[PDB]
Amino acid sequence: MERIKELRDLMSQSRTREILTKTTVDHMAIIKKYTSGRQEKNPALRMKWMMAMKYPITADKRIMEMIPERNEQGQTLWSKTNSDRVMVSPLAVTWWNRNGPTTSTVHYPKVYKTYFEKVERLKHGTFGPVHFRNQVKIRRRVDINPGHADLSAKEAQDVIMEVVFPNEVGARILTSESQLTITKEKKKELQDCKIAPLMVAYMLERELVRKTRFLPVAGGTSSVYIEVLHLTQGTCWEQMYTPGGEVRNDDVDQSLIIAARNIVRRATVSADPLASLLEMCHSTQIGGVRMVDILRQNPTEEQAVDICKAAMGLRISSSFSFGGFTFKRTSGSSVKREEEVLTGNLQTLKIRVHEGYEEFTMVGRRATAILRKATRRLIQLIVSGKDEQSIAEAIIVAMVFSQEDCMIKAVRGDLNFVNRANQRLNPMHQLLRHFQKDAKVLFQNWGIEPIDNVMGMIGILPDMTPSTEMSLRGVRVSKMERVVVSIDRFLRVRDQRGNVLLSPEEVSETQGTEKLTITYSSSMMWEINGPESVLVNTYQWIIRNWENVKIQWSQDPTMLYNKMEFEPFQSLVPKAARGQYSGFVRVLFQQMRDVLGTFDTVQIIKLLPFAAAPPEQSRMQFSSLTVNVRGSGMRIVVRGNSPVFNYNKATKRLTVLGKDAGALMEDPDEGTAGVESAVLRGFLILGKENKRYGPALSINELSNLAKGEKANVLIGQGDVVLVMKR
Amino acid sequence: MDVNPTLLFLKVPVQNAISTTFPYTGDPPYSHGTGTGYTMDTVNRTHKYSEKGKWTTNTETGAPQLNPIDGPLPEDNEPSGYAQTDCVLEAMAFLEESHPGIFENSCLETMEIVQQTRVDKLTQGRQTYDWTLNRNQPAATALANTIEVFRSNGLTANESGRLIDFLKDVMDSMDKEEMEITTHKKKQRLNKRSYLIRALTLNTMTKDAERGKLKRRAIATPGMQIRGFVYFVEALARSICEKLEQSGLPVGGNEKKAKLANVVRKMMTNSQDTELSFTITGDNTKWNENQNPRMFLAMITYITRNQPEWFRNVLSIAPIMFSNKMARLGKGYMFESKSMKLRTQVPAEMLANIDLKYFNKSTREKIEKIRPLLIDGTASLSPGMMMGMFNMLSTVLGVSILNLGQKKYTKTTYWWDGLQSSDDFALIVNAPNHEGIQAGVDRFYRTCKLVGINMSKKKSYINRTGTFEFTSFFYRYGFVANFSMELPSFGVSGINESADMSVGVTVIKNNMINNDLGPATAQMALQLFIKDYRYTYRCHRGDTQIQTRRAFELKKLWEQTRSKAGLLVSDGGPNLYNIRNLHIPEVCLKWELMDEDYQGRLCNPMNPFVSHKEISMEYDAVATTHSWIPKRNRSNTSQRGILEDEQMYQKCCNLFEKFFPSSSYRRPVGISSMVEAMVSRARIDARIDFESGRIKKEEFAEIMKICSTIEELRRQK
Amino acid sequence: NMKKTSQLKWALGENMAPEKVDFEDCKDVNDLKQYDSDEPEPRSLACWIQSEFNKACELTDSSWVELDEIGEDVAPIEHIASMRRNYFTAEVSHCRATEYIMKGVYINTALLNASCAAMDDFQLIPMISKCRTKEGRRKTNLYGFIIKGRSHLRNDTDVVNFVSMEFSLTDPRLEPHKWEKYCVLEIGDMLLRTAVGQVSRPMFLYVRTNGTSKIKMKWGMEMRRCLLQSLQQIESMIEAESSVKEKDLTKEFFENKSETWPIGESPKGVEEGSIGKVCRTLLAKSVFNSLYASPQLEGFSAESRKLLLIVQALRDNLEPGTFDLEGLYEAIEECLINDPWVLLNASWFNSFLTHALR
Amino acid sequence: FEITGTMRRLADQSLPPNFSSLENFRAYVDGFEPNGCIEGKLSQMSKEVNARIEPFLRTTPRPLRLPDGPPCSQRSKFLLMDALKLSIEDPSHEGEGIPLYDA
RNA sequence: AGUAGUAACAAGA
RNA sequence: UCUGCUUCUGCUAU
RNA sequence: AUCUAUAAUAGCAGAAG
Ligand SMILES: *O[C@H]1[C@@H](O)[C@H](n2cnc3c(N)ncnc32)O[C@@H]1COP(=O)(O)OP(=O)(O)OP(=O)(O)OC[C@H]1O[C@@H](n2c[n+](C)c3c(=O)[nH]c(N)nc32)[C@H](O)[C@@H]1O
Ligand SMILES: Nc1ccn([C@@H]2O[C@H](COP(=O)(O)CP(=O)(O)OP(=O)(O)O)[C@@H](O)[C@H]2O)c(=O)n1
Ligand SMILES: [Mg+2]
Ligand SMILES: [Mg+2]
Repeated sequence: MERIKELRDLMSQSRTREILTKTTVDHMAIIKKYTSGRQEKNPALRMKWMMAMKYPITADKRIMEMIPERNEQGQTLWSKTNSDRVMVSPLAVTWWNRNGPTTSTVHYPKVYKTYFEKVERLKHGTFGPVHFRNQVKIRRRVDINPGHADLSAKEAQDVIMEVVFPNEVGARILTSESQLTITKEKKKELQDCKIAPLMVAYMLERELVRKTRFLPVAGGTSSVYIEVLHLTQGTCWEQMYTPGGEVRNDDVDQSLIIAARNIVRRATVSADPLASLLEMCHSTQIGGVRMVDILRQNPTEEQAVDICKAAMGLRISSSFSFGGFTFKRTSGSSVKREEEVLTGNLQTLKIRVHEGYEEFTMVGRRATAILRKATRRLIQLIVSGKDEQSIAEAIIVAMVFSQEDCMIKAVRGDLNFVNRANQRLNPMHQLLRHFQKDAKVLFQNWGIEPIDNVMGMIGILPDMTPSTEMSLRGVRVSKMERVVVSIDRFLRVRDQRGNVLLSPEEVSETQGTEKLTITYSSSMMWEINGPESVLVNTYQWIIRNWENVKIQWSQDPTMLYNKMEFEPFQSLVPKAARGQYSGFVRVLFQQMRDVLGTFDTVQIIKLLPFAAAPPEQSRMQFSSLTVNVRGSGMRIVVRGNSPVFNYNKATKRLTVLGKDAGALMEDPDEGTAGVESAVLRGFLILGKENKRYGPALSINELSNLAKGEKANVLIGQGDVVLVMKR
Repeated sequence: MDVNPTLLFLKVPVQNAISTTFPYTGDPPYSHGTGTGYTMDTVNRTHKYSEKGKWTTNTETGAPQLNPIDGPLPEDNEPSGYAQTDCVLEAMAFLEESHPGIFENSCLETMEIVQQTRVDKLTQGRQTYDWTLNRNQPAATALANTIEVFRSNGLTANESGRLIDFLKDVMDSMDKEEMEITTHKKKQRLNKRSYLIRALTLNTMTKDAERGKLKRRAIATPGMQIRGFVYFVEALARSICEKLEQSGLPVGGNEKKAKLANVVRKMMTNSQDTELSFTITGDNTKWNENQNPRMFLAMITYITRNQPEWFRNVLSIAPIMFSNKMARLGKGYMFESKSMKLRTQVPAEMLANIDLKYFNKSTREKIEKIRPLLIDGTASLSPGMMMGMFNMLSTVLGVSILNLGQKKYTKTTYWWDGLQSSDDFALIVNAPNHEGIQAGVDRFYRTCKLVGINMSKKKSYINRTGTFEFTSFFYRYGFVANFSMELPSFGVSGINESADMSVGVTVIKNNMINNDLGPATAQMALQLFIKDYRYTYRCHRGDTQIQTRRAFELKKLWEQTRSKAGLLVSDGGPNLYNIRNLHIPEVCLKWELMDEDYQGRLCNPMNPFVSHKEISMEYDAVATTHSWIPKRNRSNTSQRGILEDEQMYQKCCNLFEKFFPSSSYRRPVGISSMVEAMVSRARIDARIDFESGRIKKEEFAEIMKICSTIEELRRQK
Repeated sequence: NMKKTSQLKWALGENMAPEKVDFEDCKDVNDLKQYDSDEPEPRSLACWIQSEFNKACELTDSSWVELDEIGEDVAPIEHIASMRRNYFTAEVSHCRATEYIMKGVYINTALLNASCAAMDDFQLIPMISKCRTKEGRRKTNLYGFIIKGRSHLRNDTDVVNFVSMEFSLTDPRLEPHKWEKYCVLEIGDMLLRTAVGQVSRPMFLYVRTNGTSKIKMKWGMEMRRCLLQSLQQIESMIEAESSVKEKDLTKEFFENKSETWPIGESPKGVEEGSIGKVCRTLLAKSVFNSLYASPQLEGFSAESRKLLLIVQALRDNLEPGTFDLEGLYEAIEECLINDPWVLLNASWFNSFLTHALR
Repeated sequence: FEITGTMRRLADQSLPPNFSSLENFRAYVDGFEPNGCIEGKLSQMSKEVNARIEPFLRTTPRPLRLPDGPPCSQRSKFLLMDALKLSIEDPSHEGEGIPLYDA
């Protein structure tokens, strides 16, 4: 009523009518941003340049009736300006704050509930000690605002639009049941709201919309730990801290899986993996809560979590998760090998392929299925879902799980298998995400076969239609428990019958990052840390204890090789390599103790962790040794410096992965003659090339020489040198 | 003892103390006079690097245009603009061969972008050349002026609201006999050539507040006829850059550091053990002046193969317009007579018909060298990109040259890869010995020469792989922290008291997170920010003696208040911030400690220092009284005729928001006029209200009658 | 407000801007010419700037900065940070460079406020500073006076002229080339105790016309960021060693002084100072960057960073190679024209090269 | 989206030297396949176009050359090491804080 | 004069 | 007749 | 597990090229 009379008043005139008629709604935003003047620039200088003035503030003329022109000292609080605006001093703000009409109904706590949640989390937080340590912060994407657990950012924005502006949503429809529930609750909670709809929308954006950022993180990546990242994680220190509220069960499950995988991987290297594993789970906390107390009350299905539960005499599920479905192997076995495959979009990538026939019960909430499969082959899939969308979900999950070459070749479009920061993504998760948006091509390229119509069931066709004649190549539709276990010294989980149910070999090798901070209390607070931390701390321990380590490396080397301090390192060495590597390094060290004058402290420190394995004999000469860091094999070069281990001869400070490890003092028996006895197995390097002895041959070409014979070898980073066979 | 800070590098590596070498505590250098000198010098350098090219005269503008494409191969190591089209096409072909399907997928996403983008996107620009006024104007103002002139000339496809329809309007405007400019009411008429020269013009200004440079340089801003095409081309190039592992764009910040570290890490992993590995920290010299628009057209034509023809056309228009672009000379010069003690301004438009006696040696040489190109106060500049106008496309070209470094293309024992961010680049070369490294470096340099890329020899260096610099990111076996670069972000921002508190504390916290700001230095930064804040806003602690106009009210409020720890710093309260609570705002930090009456005054729903919206009943305010609005002085020219246009614009937009509640939360869409949309909304709202039962017979009749009256007024003025 | 006398009109440059006329009224003037746009006239490095820097690194008796209060320390990291900050504040509050910081902040603030509040007046601005003596009581200091000229500053590079009269005991006839811009008067005699005996020493007034802009004044009021620039580096070095030691090393660095860093040069050779001396040196360097900000400094810093990195790659035994080393040297030397701070920094770079190559 | 009229002529003049119309250039680009264009252009280019690496040794770098002329002058906005202050041991007077009183 | 440095300020209307 | 383009980050809501 | 993005309100400020 008011507004229509207002509009008629503006249309009665001439220029406003021409504006209202000759301006579409799309151009209204342009004319709304339309500004006249010299714009503005450097407002900090302006603020310093106007706060010394008398009236730097502009307010509405209504303030005449609220703020007096003068206080009890005759200082002017506002001055009329030659319009509805009025120039005002900050003294007016302070006079309102000390004399203005007060009230018991303020909207600040409700509109800004999330900030008060931060306040409450800090108030009830628990502070532990500060530990100064070599910190390895990795840059990754984390949550700055957690948002609603159910909704995504798009869904949260849709909910906000439907709640605040119901008649302006356009063609959009809320599809999810969580969306509808939250919309109902917010519309119920916001009737008779005296706040403007814009600020209500922004309050709901703070409450519901999830927001992420790339940050350098150590410790937990959950939003309750990211909000206090400045307080808990430093350059050289970790502040033990636990937020005050309630933890999300999802984050607890994730961090438990991470800790269990790290613990099992480190335990496999020990000479008594069972006792080692028990000690670690007894000395581990997850978000402030003891790991054993979590393991006694957490129903998480995972291989390493089940191994941890079995070692402490608990009932396990012997099941895992994949694509939202719970998988339980009923019969069969498998091993895991790395296989390079080419996808439908010409992207080559390695997948962990499981060799061996096996059978699974795949339980979802809206679907269920029996699967039988072999090495990259879907032998049989009997799905029993409720709705055809759930049936399609389960079929897609089973085709991806089968690791069929048809599935790998069905990839079309711009499917990336790397992160935006060029980090490796899980290929199976990427294929699942790709086919869950549209699996038309997968259904076409899967294949069809005629049905014999057994048991009354009916098969489904690539068009998601039921057909009694044909179906997919192995797919059939249908109309529709924690066991006591044992565990031995080597972490093999037998059943009550005596057949192996789990093994450390079934534990996923992916090195992930915890959502809640994992706290380890032992001699080495880094023992169950990530690979970069483990490498840095292993070398830092070696050079920090270099006096006793150096005295022991000569008297009883076997005692030194057997130290626990090298076992977190050995879990990063590839298994098949360990023994060989060890043998190599040990032979080097022995031929180093036999040749007087050849003593290189850097070489011993470099190769000492690799000697921690039972040495297997071999005639191979290694120019490098591999350690698995985040899915990639980093090479430590036997001679000289490298990008994972570089000793600066000038500063004398060893650097491992860019993190300083410390300085090496002056060893009197350092070998300045130039001879090297710990680079090649059975060869003393006597210096640079001598053209007398012929051309340079390869490292792996030296096995047919005889003792008392020099040669020129292209051993190193493009360095030709002169060696001789002992 | 003579103190030498540089001697600190004898023990601390230069990277681990790189922050010392950034003197960002002093003021940056500004320009004082005109930019005509830098503009003329830029044009002359661009024509010098391409002087062996072919000269032609433009049949549409009459401007002399230089074409250095396929010119004579360079004979020295001076910068050359003689890019060979076959080498550029080969680089594109091999980039597509090494990443099958990149251009196809990029063109699909860019087709979606081109079909959905609104003309409002153009308003997201800064100061824009406005051909209607022949002056710099805000982007929204320039766009509105362009739309008004186009409409008065019978061009109204932009009414669709799509950017591509406005581009069609621009295309059709470039074919009219005469353009009508209606000022305030003087009716000017540009002809075809004059309008065309104004439409292909980029205004030139001098870049101010720039670190690391002894001498100033010129920047350019294009008009509205260029910006839509450049936006579509840059969107395509961004889609391409997103799919390339060597691109340092459009990733930035922590994500960029992570990508660079991971990519260099993978590169060092791929290099075999027996190989020699070297890294070139490299800059390219005269990057924008040697990026030819014709090569951008060739690249776009190869990228858009087998695409619809409308898409290829709309993507080809930007390189065409940039190939025929004019650079406005600027403000001109100023002349002084000491004996007569007078000074005068000489515009640039009279720099072709002026006597050369007035100028010094170098300026006279500049004018003599540039005079053949002068038309209507602009200079013809066919070669060059005119300062970062195609950052992402030039990034694609550099990445193609990087991609040419695999062993399948070098066909030798050496190979190379690296990182490319527009002009900056990090090149990792691998080879079995030093001669192979030299050969790979020579081959990369000469291949860059073939495509118009000139490696800066004086700014680039090479060392064993492991340390380098890329886009001011210093990598010593990993990227180091450089706190000095973020130093100008500390301080009072000048928004208001609340926002300045929030920004100061948040900046301190984020610098602890990202830039290795230690805890003790963070506490001292907090203390220094609180000092600067209290000085700026005259809000020193109530129980102090500093004398100011505000101090009496602050003392009264202090003595009035039981719980002093609850008062905000802007109210003369204490500073309760520490490392613990940097992430918590100030009103929430001390909400529990506030006195009830002070709390109900600070957060009063009828706060008079913030704006109130009507529902004369108004919504309750939520913000505190420290969220006031600073007076913005905007008062001496003839451009005062737009103040009334803008006032009436604001009146209309507030009325529309009274009719459309979500118009200020999300951008509204619609081809209907404002009055039509508002009347239809009023009608449907009155209908669903009378139906649901909020209004009666008579009010509904009155609303429908006012609507009919407005509709007969819009049809019958 | 000072009366606009003849001497004040001359010293503040009033009516020194030529009349702005149209080109069509003055095109036929014989000496009408383009504005002088010469290269700055070159100057040689004099030994007074190294003495200025040596004095700016000194420890003083008064405390020159009183930092505000922060919340109470609850977390153990906040207690550790408070201890380290006490060491830092002790080092930084008793540095001469901190007195320069406070002096410049006060002067630039007073000048900006005067320029805003009185555009047409010659305001008298005293150079005031506050400190706390070793015994702990507040002390007010007057350095002299500033008269601001007219300050109708349209742009942010527009110059406001002022006259500065500053007390001194330094004889201007000992290093006259330093005082080219000044007219130094003799205004009094001063009685100073040194050990047991006081002498009558002449007290001079250094008077000069100077100028500034709103940008220079804005960057002068924000000079306390120099403290952060130094302290962040100092703490980073502390933290760099703490990670290797797995313990807080603030006390071991500040109290034991077993760790030293090359910070200077003497006839004996390179001299090494404690972490506090390094902190004061970096603070003085940041402060002198702020006081002597120039395009020459920007160019020199940016261009010499590359030579520093090449020398580092050489010390790292990374086989550094160049392409146009002579071009880099030419670009570095293009910035060395007349600014004493940049010339001192270039001399420092030559000394660093000497010590780092051997 | 049609390129017609003035824009067509501008496109006809925005090409490499050996093309007369945008359509001919588009046809050439569509038919283009790489065949030793870069290797041939490299074989043609002179050997004086190169990036020869100069080793940076301990004896390689020379000292920077500082300019010549009269000695530099003081340019600070205030005295630094020659400053003298007249001080009051405690500003405990009337109207404190105002600078003229203290002065 | 001074600021300043490749062109300006040293008020303008 | 005077702060451009691009990218990231932070803050705010005429 | 993903997540500039199975994404798109706008303005200002800092940095980089
Ligand atoms: O966030 C990660 C993880 O913590 C989380 N997760 C894992 N388990 C749970 C549960 N139980 N509840 C909630 N969240 C859970 O999901 C992410 C998975 O970790 P990630 O390292 O990314 O992948 P992972 O290494 O686990 O492998 P993935 O592809 O997810 O497969 C999981 C599981 O499936 C086994 N598997 C796959 N295939 C194709 C198999 C096969 O053919 N034969 C057999 N026997 N097993 C197969 C994988 O080996 C894993 O066991
Ligand atoms: N503000 C900026 C700075 C840079 N750029 C873009 O970055 C390029 C390199 O700038 P640059 O600054 O590295 C060129 P410089 O090293 O000074 O000199 P040289 O060319 O003789 O080598 C420019 O040519 C623009 O494309 C921009 O668009 N805006
Ligand atoms: Mg570079
Ligand atoms: Mg550069």
